[PDB]
Amino acid sequence: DEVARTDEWKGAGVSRLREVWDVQHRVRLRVLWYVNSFWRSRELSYDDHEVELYRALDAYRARIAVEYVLIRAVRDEIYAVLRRDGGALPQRFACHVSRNMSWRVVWELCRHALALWMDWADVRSCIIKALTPRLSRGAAAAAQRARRQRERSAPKPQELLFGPRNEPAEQTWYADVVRCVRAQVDLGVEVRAARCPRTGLWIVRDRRGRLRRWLSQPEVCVLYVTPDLDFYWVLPGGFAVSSRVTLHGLAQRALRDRFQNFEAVLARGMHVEAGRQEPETPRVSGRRLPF
Amino acid sequence: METHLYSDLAFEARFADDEQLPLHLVLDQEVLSNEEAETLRYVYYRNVDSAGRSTGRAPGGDEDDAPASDDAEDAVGGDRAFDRERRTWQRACFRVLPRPLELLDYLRQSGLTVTLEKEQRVRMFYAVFTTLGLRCPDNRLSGAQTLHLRLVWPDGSYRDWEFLARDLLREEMEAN
Amino acid sequence: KRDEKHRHVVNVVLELPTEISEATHPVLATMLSKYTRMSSLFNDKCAFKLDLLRMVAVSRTRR
Amino acid sequence: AARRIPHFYRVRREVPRTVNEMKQDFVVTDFYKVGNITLYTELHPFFDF
Amino acid sequence: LRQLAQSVQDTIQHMRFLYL
Amino acid sequence: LRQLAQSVQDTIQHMRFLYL
Amino acid sequence: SLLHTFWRLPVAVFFEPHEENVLRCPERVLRRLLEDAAVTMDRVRKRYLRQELRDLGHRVQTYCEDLEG
Amino acid sequence: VAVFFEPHEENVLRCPERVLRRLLEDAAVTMRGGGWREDVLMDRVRKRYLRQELRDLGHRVQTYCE
Amino acid sequence: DYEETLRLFKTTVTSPNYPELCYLVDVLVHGNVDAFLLIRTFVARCIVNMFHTRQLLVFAHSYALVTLIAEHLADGALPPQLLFHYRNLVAVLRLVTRISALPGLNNGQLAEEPLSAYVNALHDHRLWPPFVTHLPRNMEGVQVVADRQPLNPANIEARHHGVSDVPRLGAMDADEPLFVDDYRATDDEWTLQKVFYLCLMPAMTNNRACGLGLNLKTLLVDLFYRPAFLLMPAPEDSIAAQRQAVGEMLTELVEDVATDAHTPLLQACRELFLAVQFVGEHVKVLEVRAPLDHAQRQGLPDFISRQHVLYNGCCVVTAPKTLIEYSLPVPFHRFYSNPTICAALSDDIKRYVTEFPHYHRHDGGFPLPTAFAHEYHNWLRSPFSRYSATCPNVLHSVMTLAAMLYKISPVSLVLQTKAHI
Repeated sequence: DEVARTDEWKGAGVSRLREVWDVQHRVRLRVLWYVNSFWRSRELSYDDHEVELYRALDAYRARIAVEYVLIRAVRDEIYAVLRRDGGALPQRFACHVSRNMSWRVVWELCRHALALWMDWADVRSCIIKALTPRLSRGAAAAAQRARRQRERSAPKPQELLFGPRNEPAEQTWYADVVRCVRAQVDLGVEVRAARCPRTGLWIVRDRRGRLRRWLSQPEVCVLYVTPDLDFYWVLPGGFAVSSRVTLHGLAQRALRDRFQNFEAVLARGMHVEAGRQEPETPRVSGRRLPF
Repeated sequence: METHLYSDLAFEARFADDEQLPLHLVLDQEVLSNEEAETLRYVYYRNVDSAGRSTGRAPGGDEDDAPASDDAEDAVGGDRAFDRERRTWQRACFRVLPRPLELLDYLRQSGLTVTLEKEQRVRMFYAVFTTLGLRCPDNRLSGAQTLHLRLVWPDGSYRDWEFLARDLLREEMEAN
Repeated sequence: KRDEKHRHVVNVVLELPTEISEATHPVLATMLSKYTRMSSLFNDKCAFKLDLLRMVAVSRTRR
Repeated sequence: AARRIPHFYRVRREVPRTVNEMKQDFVVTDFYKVGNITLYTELHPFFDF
Repeated sequence: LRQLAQSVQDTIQHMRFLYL
Repeated sequence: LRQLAQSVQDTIQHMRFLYL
Repeated sequence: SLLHTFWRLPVAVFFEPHEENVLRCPERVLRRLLEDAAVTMDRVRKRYLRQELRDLGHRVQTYCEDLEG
Repeated sequence: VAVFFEPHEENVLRCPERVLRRLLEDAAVTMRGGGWREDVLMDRVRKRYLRQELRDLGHRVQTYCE
Repeated sequence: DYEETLRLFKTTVTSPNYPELCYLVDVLVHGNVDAFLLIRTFVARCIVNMFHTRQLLVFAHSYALVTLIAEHLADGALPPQLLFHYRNLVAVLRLVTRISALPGLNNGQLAEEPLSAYVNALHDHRLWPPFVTHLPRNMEGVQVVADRQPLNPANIEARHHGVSDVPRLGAMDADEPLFVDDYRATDDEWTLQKVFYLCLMPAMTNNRACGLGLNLKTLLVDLFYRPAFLLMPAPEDSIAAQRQAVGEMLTELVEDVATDAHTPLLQACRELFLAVQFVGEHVKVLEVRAPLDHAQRQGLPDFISRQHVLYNGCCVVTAPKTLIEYSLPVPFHRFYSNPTICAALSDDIKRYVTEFPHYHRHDGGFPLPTAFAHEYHNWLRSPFSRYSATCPNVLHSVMTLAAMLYKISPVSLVLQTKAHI
């Protein structure tokens, strides 16, 4: 009888159940240990010197710290350009203002909101979420093509009179809303934005088109980031300070290890055609009989 | 249950090309919510080595150590960084049981014979049976390795849990 | 010498009056050994005073 | 929280009124009338929307 | 004869309450 | 035994020094 | 301190909340918000390390106590 | 009745008479070196692993003494 | 007929002259039996003397100082009418926990849970009485969170009494460890405590009770650091001589509330002083995260119910006018959050209520802090505090606070349907 490995696998049973935690002690998942695995019959050696654990903890520290050192770089850039201009900032966002108004207290509230936002930074925030489309698959040719289409010459009448017809006035902006009447900070916020054609400033609405109405509230402050990594930090009254976010003091494979945007493969219920309207999810559920 | 045997035999048959070792897991309500476990598309693991980067790259040196330098054109390297980042993950098998159960009584309701030292009758509302791989470079194995569990839902979002190799084999490697 | 540590933890941390001392109080003289093997919390006078309180409270019971 | 509870009232700004509070200041017979605002919240006798 | 190690068993959870 | 206990305690304290 | 505007003469407003935004803050309100924002605001690890050195000395005193038997 | 100003690209809010800019620079340089909010996570996991291994030393000193 | 004991209960919880010593005597005990046994003759005199000088009845504020009074003082220490009052109170509690479940239809467990734990949540172990002293025996489908993570690991709790345990007193203010009494509460006593702090007290206070915590570590070391305690035998020249002996804070308290003609003042102070070693900890608020039972987990499986509960604390009814500087209030629930008491204790609460005078209401409109304002995740929502605002002070109001807690589960449906309710 050439008896199968499956029956001796089951009848050999499982030795013991051992649970384990993660490093941050957030999840706690359990591990089985079957005796009839081939894990036993390879005769593995095992050892852990402490210097390797120290280097492992340092590498894991870097992997956790890449986001917060990016946020610290953002704060340093804010303070750098705020020292650089000399304290005089323009209004880059459309809001009607009054002249007789106390403005030193708005500066105090702006410093307060800046310290509060630095206290409550997280990996689920503006710059990380705006960075995730930049790490994608077709980002290189898309940015190259947008650069070439931006840097195209003035068209001659030949391509206007016989060539093909020519051709994104709104942008997908990401926002961190902080607020000091309640010390409530709001992290993952999406804002549709474009220019006001009557002037040269920006108009910020919802995806529904709400005309986002926190800018008139005197206590909030917002951080805006654009997909081309342009930077904005807007105190009430429409005045704001601008920069570029600088990530050049950071490694590349750390940025791809941490929050590189995901690419999916084909499972059941998915179109082998690329990009049609898919049907519903597979949805293996316990409410129904599982069929 | 049924995926653990198959992955055991698969890692046995694939052992000489990569010396991965099977790691049979169960996840429950302490990890992810039932709404997340009902639409869980697939899992992902990666045997990051002890001191450095990962398994899916060159051992010494690469072209990903450079700064990103804040450019628009090749914002992070280009497509080759995407290929290196996609290559380093491996897809583990996947089986989810979205009904409440007890693990030992489930395995005794299947053909297995659990002989635990004392009745640690664990109860749960939904059991997803996953099975990762962890590498040994030579036939020895360092405890300073770490894992990266990646759980993917079809919207594109994910979650990541990480834990070392030392706590995984704190007693079971010492039991052999 | 243990005398300097005993007088330190009594006169600076515990702040006892001079009429009660380590000879007339047996419970204090026993627990000085346990206090002297602890070095921190010598800003925390209240916890040590409460420990002396609970020791003299547990001492004078008929059980 | 046990020391932040006198620190919570260091503001002097109120919280807005919750919806489940707003469904209780109607009497038995006006609740079906249009003067109630929260009728788009009451959907099911087993849940709160 | 073996309480001498129970002493350090006491002091380690002492400093666990202290230091943590 | 006793020397084994003393040596394993001093070596484990030496490896306790490599957390902080 | 106070702002510096481009257009010299002021303009009255007629808009709605659903139209373009405007800063209209009464003075006691901004004062009270400044009060509420103002009022809402290691070497012990080296201490633990040095006390652990003292525990190391206590432990080597125990090692010197145990081997004499 | 209400009076206001229409926004522009040439209206500028000045520095707050450099009496609040200096405390802005103070808050800039008092937090260049401090809590980085990075090793706080390392602090938590080191404290927790240290507690774990110290309790393991307790189990070892309780059983191996017998 | 239980009207006289409930009339005494209403006139003794709304009376603003509660003996403030009897507030602090609960945090000395936590319902520990040996802690309570050493205060036996003290609370005997503190019952009968305080009742006969003032017609209100003592110790209604604490649950544990009722059941233990009813069982451990049944040896004829008190005149029998006060014993009959306390026995009538615990009999009311036993009556209404009989009425909460369905005694004619509750037999046999169902999916590792009792049949009665689905029909009414008062019998459900996942519901917690908001002033909890011990830990419940059932901790299977619940998570108990102190700072960030559940302490379902059972290794961040331990405590011992009378062993000079200094570092827990040094870490008394701390929050990541807590120190339980190493006695689980049985499910019968859990049900009874749930009834007493969810039905009886709020319906008989009309939402005017409140919860405060005593910063007791600094409170004992300036109350019992007199040399009359530190030098004690294992005098009485004048009464003011004994006043100067025990100090002024004690004789402001124990001037009449335990002063018998037989035992003098200093002996009564020593009688109270003889149980300091059951000190407990500082008051910390505790989060109870509970997924629903499988009868209700058919719908909304991602829902996690929040339940903010109080540990080592005291549910008061009056403002402690002598302990004003070593106390802190904790409004946390829609019950037990009365802003008159909190404004008389705290200062910034008083500024907040004299700024917003509309929040002086008792029917749950008083804004809890952001940790506690999770209206859509508690088990007791706004109509409970709405009903217990205008409730009458009759026993049927207690029973309709009780039977307003039938669950909505299909098991609850078929159970209360089959009894034609």
